[PDB]
Amino acid sequence: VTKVTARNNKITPVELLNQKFGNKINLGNFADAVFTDAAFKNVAGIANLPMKAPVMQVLMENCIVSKYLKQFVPDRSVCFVEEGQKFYIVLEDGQKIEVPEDVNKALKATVSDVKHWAGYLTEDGEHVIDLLKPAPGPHFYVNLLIGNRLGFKRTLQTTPKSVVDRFGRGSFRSHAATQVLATRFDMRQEENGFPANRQFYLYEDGKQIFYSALIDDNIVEATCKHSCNRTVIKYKTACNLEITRTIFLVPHKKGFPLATELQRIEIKNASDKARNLSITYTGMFGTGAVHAIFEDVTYTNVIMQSAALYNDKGEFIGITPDYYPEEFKQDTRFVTMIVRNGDEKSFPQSFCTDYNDFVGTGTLEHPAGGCNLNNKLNRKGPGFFALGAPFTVEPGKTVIIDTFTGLSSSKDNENYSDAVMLRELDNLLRYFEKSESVEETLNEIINFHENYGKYFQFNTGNKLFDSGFNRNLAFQVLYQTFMSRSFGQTQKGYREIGFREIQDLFASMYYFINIGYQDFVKELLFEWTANVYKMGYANHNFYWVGKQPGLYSDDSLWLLQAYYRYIIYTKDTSVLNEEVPVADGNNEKRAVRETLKAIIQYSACISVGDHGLPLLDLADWNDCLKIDSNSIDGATKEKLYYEQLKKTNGKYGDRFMSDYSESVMNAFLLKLAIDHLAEIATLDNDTQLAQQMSELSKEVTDRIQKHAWKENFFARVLINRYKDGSYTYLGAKGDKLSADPNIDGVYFLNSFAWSVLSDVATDEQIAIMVDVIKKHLLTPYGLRLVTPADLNKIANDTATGHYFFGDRENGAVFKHASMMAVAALIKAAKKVKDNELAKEMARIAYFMIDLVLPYKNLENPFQVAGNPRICTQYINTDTGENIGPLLSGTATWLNLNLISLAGIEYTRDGISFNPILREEETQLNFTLKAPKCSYKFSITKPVGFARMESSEYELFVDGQKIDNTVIPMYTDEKEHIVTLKFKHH
Amino acid sequence: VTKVTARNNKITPVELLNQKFGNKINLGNFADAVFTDAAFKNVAGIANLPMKAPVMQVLMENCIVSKYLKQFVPDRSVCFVEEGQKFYIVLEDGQKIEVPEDVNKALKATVSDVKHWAGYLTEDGEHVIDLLKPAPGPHFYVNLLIGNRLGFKRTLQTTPKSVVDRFGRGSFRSHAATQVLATRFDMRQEENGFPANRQFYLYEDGKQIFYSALIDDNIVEATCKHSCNRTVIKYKTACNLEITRTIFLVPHKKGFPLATELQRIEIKNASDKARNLSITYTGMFGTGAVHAIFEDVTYTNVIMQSAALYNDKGEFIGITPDYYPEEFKQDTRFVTMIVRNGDEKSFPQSFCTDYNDFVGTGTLEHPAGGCNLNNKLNRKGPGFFALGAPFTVEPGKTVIIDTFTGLSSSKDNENYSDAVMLRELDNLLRYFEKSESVEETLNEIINFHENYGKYFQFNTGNKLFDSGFNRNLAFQVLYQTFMSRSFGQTQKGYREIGFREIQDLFASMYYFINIGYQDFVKELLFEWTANVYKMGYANHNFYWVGKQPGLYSDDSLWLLQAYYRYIIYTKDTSVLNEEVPVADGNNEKRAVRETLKAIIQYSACISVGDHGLPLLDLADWNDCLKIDSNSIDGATKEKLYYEQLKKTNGKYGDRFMSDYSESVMNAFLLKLAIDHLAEIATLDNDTQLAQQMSELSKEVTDRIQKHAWKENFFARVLINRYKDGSYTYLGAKGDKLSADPNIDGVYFLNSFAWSVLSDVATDEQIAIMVDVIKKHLLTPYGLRLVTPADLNKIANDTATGHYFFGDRENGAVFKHASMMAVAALIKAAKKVKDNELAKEMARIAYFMIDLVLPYKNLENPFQVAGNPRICTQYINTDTGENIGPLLSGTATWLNLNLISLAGIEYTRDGISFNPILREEETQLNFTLKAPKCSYKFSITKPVGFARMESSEYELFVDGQKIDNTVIPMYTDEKEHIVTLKFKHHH
Ligand SMILES: [Cl-]
Ligand SMILES: [Cl-]
Ligand SMILES: [Cl-]
Ligand SMILES: [Cl-]
Repeated sequence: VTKVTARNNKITPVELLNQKFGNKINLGNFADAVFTDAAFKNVAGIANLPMKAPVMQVLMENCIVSKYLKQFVPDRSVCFVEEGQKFYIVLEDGQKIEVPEDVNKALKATVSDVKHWAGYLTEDGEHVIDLLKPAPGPHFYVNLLIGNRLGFKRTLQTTPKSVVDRFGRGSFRSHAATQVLATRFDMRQEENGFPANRQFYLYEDGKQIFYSALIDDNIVEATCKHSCNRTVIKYKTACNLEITRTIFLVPHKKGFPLATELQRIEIKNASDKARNLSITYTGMFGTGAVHAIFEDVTYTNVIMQSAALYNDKGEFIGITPDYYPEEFKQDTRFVTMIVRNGDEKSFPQSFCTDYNDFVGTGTLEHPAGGCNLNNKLNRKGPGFFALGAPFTVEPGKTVIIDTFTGLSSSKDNENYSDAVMLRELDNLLRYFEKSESVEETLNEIINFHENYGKYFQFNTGNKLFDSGFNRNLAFQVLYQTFMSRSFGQTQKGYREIGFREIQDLFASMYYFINIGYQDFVKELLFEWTANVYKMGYANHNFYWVGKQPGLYSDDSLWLLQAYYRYIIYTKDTSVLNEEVPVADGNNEKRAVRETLKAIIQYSACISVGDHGLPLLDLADWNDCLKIDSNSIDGATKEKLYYEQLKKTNGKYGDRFMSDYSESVMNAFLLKLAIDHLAEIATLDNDTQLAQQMSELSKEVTDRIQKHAWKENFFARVLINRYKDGSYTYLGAKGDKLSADPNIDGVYFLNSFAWSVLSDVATDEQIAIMVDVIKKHLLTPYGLRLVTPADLNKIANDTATGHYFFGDRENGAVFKHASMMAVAALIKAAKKVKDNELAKEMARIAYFMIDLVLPYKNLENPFQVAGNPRICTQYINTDTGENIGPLLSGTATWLNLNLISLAGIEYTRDGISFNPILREEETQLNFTLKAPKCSYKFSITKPVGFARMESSEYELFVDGQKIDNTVIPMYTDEKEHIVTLKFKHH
Repeated sequence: VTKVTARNNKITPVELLNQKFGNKINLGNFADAVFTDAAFKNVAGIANLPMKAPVMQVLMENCIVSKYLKQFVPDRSVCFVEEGQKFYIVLEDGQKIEVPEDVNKALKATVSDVKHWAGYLTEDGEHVIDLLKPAPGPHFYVNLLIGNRLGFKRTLQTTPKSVVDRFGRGSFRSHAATQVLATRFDMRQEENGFPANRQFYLYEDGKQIFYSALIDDNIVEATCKHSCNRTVIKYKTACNLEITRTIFLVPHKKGFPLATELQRIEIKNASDKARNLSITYTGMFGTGAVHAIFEDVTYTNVIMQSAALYNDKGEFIGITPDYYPEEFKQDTRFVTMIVRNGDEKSFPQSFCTDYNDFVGTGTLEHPAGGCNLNNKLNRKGPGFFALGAPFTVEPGKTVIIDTFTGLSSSKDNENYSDAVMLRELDNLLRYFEKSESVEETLNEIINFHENYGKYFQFNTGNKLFDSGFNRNLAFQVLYQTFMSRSFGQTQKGYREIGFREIQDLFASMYYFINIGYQDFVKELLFEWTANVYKMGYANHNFYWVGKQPGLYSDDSLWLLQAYYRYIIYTKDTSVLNEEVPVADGNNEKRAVRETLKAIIQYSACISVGDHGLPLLDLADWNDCLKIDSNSIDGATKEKLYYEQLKKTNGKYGDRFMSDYSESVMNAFLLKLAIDHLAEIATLDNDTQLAQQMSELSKEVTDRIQKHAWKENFFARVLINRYKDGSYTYLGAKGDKLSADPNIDGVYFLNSFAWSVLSDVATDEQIAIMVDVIKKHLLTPYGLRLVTPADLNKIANDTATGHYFFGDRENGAVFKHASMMAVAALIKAAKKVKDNELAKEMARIAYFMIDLVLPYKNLENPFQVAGNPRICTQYINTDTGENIGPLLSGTATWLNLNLISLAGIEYTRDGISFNPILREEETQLNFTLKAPKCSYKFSITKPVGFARMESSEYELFVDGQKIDNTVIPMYTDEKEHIVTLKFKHHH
């Protein structure tokens, strides 16, 4: 027997359709096709579609069309062609046959609005999704909801988060990986949570008429609306019922439970007769013993039971899971329902807590015992629940059903017990007693996010771009500030906060400072600073406490960038005097200034190699550069360094002798950190530190230029353990480590990116590196991280590849690294003397940006997939598809790059204004917010590339012409108009 | 707000029904009820049921009955009563109302055959299950299938196993935890595998008419039949189609894939017109990156793609998942289908490797794109597959569809690659080319399992008991021998073979030796012996290599029992001269005799405490006895012992000085091991070793009697770290560690069990311990492992418990320990001088056995649950429910106890015959096999307790009266008749 893989099947159905029917009928620009048999010999297809879409998949789903096609498809190839609003089927012999009337109607209905099969974005950037259409990808129809713990304790560690799909499916978490609603770990990326979560059934006379997660013949229209931090789903039934589901997380208030999700269900009777209905709201609680799910499911079942909840009047209101083991009694979950007939209030009348009893002989979509619940409290788990309530809807009236699903934790209370949960639940239910309270809370959420996004507002003509930046990107930046990489559609494991993830704060910081939350930014800075050891290295991860001390060599250097941004923007140098605990513990404290100095010393004097550059250690920002198999962490290095000092009679600050490899990216980060510290010291009137840092910066730049530049590129790694000279560096021409015979040497994008960002590379080096990037690192789908490399030569135990070509490490386009490179290109284009080179870099930067903007994913959704409102991780260079997860560094650097392209850069003297517009653009207007003032920026130019470095321009501030391009930060609480006009040449 | 837990809700619906209707109508012996509202104030129920069953749930599932009940509930309580073949509804005010005709008909239909709602057992012990009825428990409707790797390499590590439920759902594994069909790790115990596994749809004219996992209005009848190593499911449709699915694992043959599961689907047209139908067979391949499922699902999806398979003629035959990473490339999976119209052969015409496309806008039960597959090969995972084929069934004819789902592995081939899988698949498909080949293979499986269980055959009048022992228990013992505790309905993680699990071989050994596989038993013995270190300790776990050296103090001592059983039965002492590798590695080998001597020395001279008994170390057979928080494993103790010997100028064999605790269970195991080694040496003509072992046994018995007996019981552990005397022992009266104020001291069942089994306890001590057991350790649901204990005075970090009362460690009845105690009781009842004491112990033993026999679970299925063909782990002492998993030590010791109660015991001189029958029994007939002969045993007695120790009896062998009760092992290939008649008293 023989085997044929998916990738080895060269001929696609569309190619075969083009071959068979290309020269006989007009196939248009896009068409769809499907093989009619397992031999891949004949195809059935449809021609002239507005865009690529799985039209044949939907057509085969139709009984009439399938029946009609069955008389040709098995043996003959057919194609559908529309002429004069009339459909014909074309065979391989040229026969054109008019299809019957019913087939014609079915085809006309199907091909209608094909361009909207993936939904569309409103003027506010909200995604409107049809529930009956195929999904471009597992992440396309996903929305992320977050809580609000601002003004409370451990904001990062206690903010609730949730993921909601087009049908309301997903999971809900409270802190770390604590599950309120069960998460599903299965084979499919689409299944994030237990299927029963957030779903409900409506019964009329004991017979099911509605299920919230099934679109049947009784539903005439069903749509979902994904917006910022809330989801709305609307159904219309053939029996004239209007159903509206609104799902959102409750912002925290004093006395509330730690996590609470609210779903409001509005049932409106659009008929002229009163209807007596019943609602059954189902769900599944998440288990406390997550590990046991994979080890002992019986253990998870037998350690918990169900309990009923009653109010002060003795009426059943909800269910909770009760755990025996003490470790699982520190969190208490709850679900409650309330029914409002305008002003009358009623509570659920029945409940079920057994999945087997609920489903019975039916299925989850058609449960056999879904209407009449047995009211039996299960003695075991899992925490499945269903609450049933009857009600009556008068003609033209509406009934509301509010469901609160939440969790109380000991992480926010002392002497925690179930009594605490009961008290917090009582407070929550008292707060949401009136019907209008829910609407007020929703409006509060909406207004909070609208106001948060007002730090920077684009006002161009492109409504989609304006909405995507002003609302969607700002919300994603806030989300990645609170969570880092912990939760998502396919991010379901337990993850701690990585030290370098402070990169997120690079952007969100500004927003937070402009809604009066500067103290929150300071607290985040101090929390990160608390994870730096006395020597200078930092913990790699931390949620409640740090771990993995000094495992990676780059972690500590991002803190300098964060502090520089904060201090430059706010001018608040007092943070340097704050006493923060050191990661070593023992109740020792150190000033922030000393911690920054220690970081610089560790990365510049102690942990350095033979060439004076920082050591690679286990790895750096790039986790695949595991060159040294005998690497050591921070603590081992510290003890060995002290032993060396004692033995050699050295002094603290001397180099730690070894033959380990050196990282050039770390060298660039160190140079940038030293420059930032020099600027901070200058702002702090510390002249001695400023001049010392300036001299150290010059020394480090000289070392990098002398040892890292290799006549074609900046090397990525310097190798020191091969005395014979077989291998000495990696990441430039002549390194002898290229796995591609057509490429002489390996090239890393980060090399060029952070050589430009650190301000080490010169103009000639920038030009050479840009040429190399265009030659090798630039692909039709963007800038790839690195060219193929054969690391087995220098690291024998490097293992082999894990991914097909184009996926992740096998030549994919990582959007985070590409965005960093785009930042470097933007920075270079502002100051490079050569105008042609600047124009080329600007073109490359805009080309790369166009591949990352989420909204543009809706241009060809069924080819690029991704998500039209949330940034994804990487692009598959084999197919061009955008692949999750939804949380990554793409959003932060995209926001920074878009703001910098507008010309905004914060320096010691104010805003350094230097916009770089698109060639086709002729106008750019935006509004900027600042503590104590605001700006209205307008830029005008003719068609073509224009920049302040090599173009004639006029700049006015408040109507007064000015010469210097640095606009001061005003403090008069007024709005200042800035106008730039590029003269036509 | 306030909360009420399930256990705090004291009043049950049935109690309230009795209160409200008890004195007004006859409720019979059993009834069912449900609360009508969340306040638990009113009930609706039905009276006079044959047995407890969830009748009200089924009634609520009925639209007519629910509509009728809505007119009274939830405001008023109602009860259904059947008088004069007509149904009435009774209210709390005495009103009796005759229900309408439709309601009466529905109630009559539902109340019928309530006594068979959980199925029934055939005369062959096969479970017949109705697919429309509720499940007593998550394990009740489960069947386990195993392969056959006998005569091949690494039988334990390479035998395939599978679990099949009443609907055919489950998973399928090849070796270790390698998944052929996807396993599901979710919140529910019922979901063992992916829902689509082993399922198919039938379409007619493009419209779905049948789904194998859904019972709808088109299904008239649907039943499943669980038998030994095969499952059969039958459906009848309203359109006159008869569907039958037969699922079983293929026994291995040369050139076959390592794992292969075969499902045969027969479609018979019972109408008078030809039907043009289409079949779509679906499934999900298991992923190679199991950890990535919880870590990174995207990684799991992106590292694999789909590939199509074609035969020599170029015709599509199936799908396979193709992996890029090298680690997930040593195993290659496949699924293939073939359609037979009697003699004409055809292959699937379409396929769909994509769950989203298959389901479309519908569901898995009603897929939207299930009829017309898109024939698209997915570039990503997961390995979902559907194969579609059309066919035509003529009137009165049958169409067969054979599906082979399997896996080839590098564990059985050198230079493995995907080409090896193609070659093995070609061999398999060539073998199963004719239609009758599948039937021949099924008959071969059936005959093999029928012949395997002929070592011991009961021939009593109770057909259920005879089938449960002769067929079901034998198969379970074989299954546990091949898979110790690795796979099951709820045993879904990765587990290795524990050393203790050698206990399984205690039973299955005999069967194997009587089926021609003595060499297999020897290979298993040597494989276990290879995990014993030179010092004497053993690895705790091992699948391909051992791990955790000497982590537990009892592991090495079971090997002596295994060797004793084997050598005594076969008299093959040559195994003692075999050279086996030592667990230390370095290519060092040792003779078996020396390994046994080293085990004895380690447990008797080196690893001992202040009292001279074996050290507890981290723990012993009981994993909850973590008394010492500074325990060390075998290697640490070995290096410390060597440095101590060097420092103190000692010699090898001296005690390892320490203040660690001692285990009395280990002491009993050591005494039994020493006695066994003495007997082996005597059989081997090694007089010096026999004398040395006899003296050592006497000395160890003296130590145990002097330091372990505490005037009321045998202590469980001895404490040596408290010099002030605050605590010195645990497991007897006055130990000061009892957590129950009404019980003075803690008592362990294993203490008595292994004091009797090791032959250390005396008659007076046995009587005292039996009294204590009756006082404290005997409950209405059996013998509990241990009375409540504190264990916090001596171990500060002991935790606070994880289970509600009656579950596992919080007072449950563990069937394995109870069976060991029953073995001790049986052994004592045969030899104690006091006849009343023997009668009491026999009564207790039979009472405990009646709670463990799987078939009796069908007497009150909806209250005890369990499984009517497979033994479970423990009984919940709060409710009496039997709880899984299905694999445990219960089956082995139940088999041993049943055989011993029949009077069979193998000694040096032959069979020691000493039956112990039930008091009510008057006849016991059975047949026994020996490697060179066979016996027919018949025992007759009057009503009442009778034993050879205290009753007058006549024993005839081959018609000749004999005096000595030891029947020799004949070697003349004849059948010998043994008759034992107990004389009527007086
Ligand atoms: Cl995600
Ligand atoms: Cl890199
Ligand atoms: Cl199991
Ligand atoms: Cl024990």
